Amino acid sequence: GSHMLDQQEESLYLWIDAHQARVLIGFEEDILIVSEGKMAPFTHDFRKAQQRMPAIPVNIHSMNFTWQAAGQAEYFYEFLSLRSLDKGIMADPTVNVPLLGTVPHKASVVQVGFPCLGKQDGVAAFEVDVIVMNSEGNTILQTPQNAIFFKTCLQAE
Repeated sequence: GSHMLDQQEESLYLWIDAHQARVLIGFEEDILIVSEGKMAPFTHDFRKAQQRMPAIPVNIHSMNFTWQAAGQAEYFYEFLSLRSLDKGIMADPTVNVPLLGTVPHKASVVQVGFPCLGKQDGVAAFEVDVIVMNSEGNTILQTPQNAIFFKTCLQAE
């Protein structure tokens, strides 16, 4: 509470970390989603056929995502959407964290697990959308609705 606009630490960062992409094709590819809350138009590429984001093979059980705040700025998050969309190639996506929480200044990994029901062979889809608020509950950052992935399963029972 202050002079004209001060200079303090940055806003929320969220990227899909490259370590996971190695497990996808032995090649390493990061994808920056949210940089200082100033989110890139990443959602076009995310839902478009990208080299690495949509199509996931049966072999990948889980993906990783990585996020953080800057120094004193812990953002609060809550998962609006995280669910499958298929019928035959049906699965249920899961997260390595609670459905709500905070984004910490500490670069922290969030695994996303994809147990498939192993019934029909093909490619199922799943939706994700997450909102972000300050600790009082005031919404401030919101994922745009299009973040959909595609997980290739085969029959196994």
